[PDB]
Amino acid sequence: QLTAAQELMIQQLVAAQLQCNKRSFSDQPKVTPWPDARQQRFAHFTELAIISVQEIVDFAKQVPGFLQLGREDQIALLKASTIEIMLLETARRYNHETECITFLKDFTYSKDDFHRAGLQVEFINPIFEFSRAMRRLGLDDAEYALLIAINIFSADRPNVQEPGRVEALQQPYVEALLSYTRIKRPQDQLRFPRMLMKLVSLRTLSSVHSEQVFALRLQDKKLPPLLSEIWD
Amino acid sequence: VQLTAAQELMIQQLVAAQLQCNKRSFSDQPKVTPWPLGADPQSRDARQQRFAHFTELAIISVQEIVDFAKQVPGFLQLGREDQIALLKASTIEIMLLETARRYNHETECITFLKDFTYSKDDFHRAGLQVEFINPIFEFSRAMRRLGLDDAEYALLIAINIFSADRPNVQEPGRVEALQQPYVEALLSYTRIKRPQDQLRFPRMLMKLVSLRTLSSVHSEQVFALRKLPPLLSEIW
Ligand SMILES: CC(C)(O)c1cn(-c2ccc(-c3cccc(S(C)(=O)=O)c3)cc2)c(C(C)(C)c2ccccc2Cl)n1
Ligand SMILES: CC(C)(O)c1cn(-c2ccc(-c3cccc(S(C)(=O)=O)c3)cc2)c(C(C)(C)c2ccccc2Cl)n1
Repeated sequence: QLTAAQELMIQQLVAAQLQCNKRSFSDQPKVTPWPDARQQRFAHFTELAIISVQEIVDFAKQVPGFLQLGREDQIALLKASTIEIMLLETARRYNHETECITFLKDFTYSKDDFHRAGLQVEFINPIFEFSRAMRRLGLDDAEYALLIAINIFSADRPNVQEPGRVEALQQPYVEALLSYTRIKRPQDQLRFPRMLMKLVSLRTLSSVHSEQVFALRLQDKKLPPLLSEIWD
Repeated sequence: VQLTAAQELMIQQLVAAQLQCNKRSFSDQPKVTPWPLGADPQSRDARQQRFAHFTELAIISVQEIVDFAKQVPGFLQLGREDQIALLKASTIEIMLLETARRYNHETECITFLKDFTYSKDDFHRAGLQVEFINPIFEFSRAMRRLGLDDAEYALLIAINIFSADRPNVQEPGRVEALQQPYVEALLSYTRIKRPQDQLRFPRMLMKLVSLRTLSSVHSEQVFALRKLPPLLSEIW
């Protein structure tokens, strides 16, 4: 059974996830409308990424223990995980019946909509493959929030000054996930390792993204200062 | 809490295959270019000999990796194209895992084959990069603190071979299916090895995560090359 201390920690994760998502709903009319059609779509996805960076920063701040790390390590952790949390979050917002992704909470996008924005098949295909594989695991809101916390507290990230402290903070989240999964599916048991293995997939996805970041140097419109920095 | 007969025989099979692979490679010990000793410490010929020797040790590793894989239950069940795709993508991760297994924390030296022993500086003196030499040593030190045995390494290697997400895999569903008995067997083995820990298993599995980043950084593209970011600092 789950420990009361573990439940508290999870309750805080789910509340922060719900608060940050809700905070971004009001941005729906503020984003450039979906239809040069290609450029407008590219600028639309760009604005959506900017908002996602905000939610991630805002959520991480609410993760128990994140605020006790040094300021330099906090930023270093957030720099390397932003792409991976965006991917994790994309998967949570993926519907396999319609085969579509819900951004904000009304805005629906299909595989072809990303292709029509000038994004390469080299990157869009793995995104949808990852979303489908995540869907089969049947994660709930708590399981994603836990997985995102584990991802944030990665000690091997570049420019991390106190990796021992980062690693020690990841421990309760892995523990809570182990406990949470054992109660939800007592007869599976392979489900928990299958979740952790998705963190391995995320490493490759981030690496594929860094190679696809090259294709963006070709189009005349440059990425906003924020996005251009986090990704290159 | 005891291993199943299917688990015990597989682990034995895996450790047996791991042994005969290393065994066969020791025959090549006098065949490879000798490690230069007594030369001028600034010698070009010596640095080129050191380099050609490490190149040869890597060539032996590859053949050993292929021989071991062919003996992993289910690997030969896959199509030849997936077998190649899986081995192309995992070779470097297996080399690194195998290096950590051969690392000694008392001497701080790595044993290639079973006689040759090299320190951090020995890799530097062969002109190997050091962007990559330091990460090799720190991965080896991290793996030592997990205190893995030969069974746990063979199991982690099998789990690594069967990754559905590798480039050019045509049947990822089957690859992912074949990974499961090795994940199961590792869970049971760690459960019996350290019944009070329970975190040792997820920590082990987590080393595949950092291992995936180590591999990407070794083969990173010149067009994809990557202080505090000012804009992200402003958002806090
Ligand atoms: C290169 C370019 C145009 O600037 C760009 C931006 N994005 C993008 C990145 C992240 C997101 C996103 C992820 C999670 C949630 C949200 S949201 C709108 O707060 O619900 C948006 C949306 C789009 C993306 C794509 C679509 C490729 C992407 C989607 C999912 C995850 C990562 C990336 Cl890079 N490309
Ligand atoms: C490209 C270059 C310069 O020829 C090269 C080769 N290697 C290398 C690769 C693999 C190995 C190796 C790993 C495990 C076992 C063995 S063995 C069969 O016991 O000699 C060799 C040794 C050296 C390496 C280094 C030393 C950097 C390396 C070490 C460990 C893992 C990978 C690599 Cl690339 N660089």
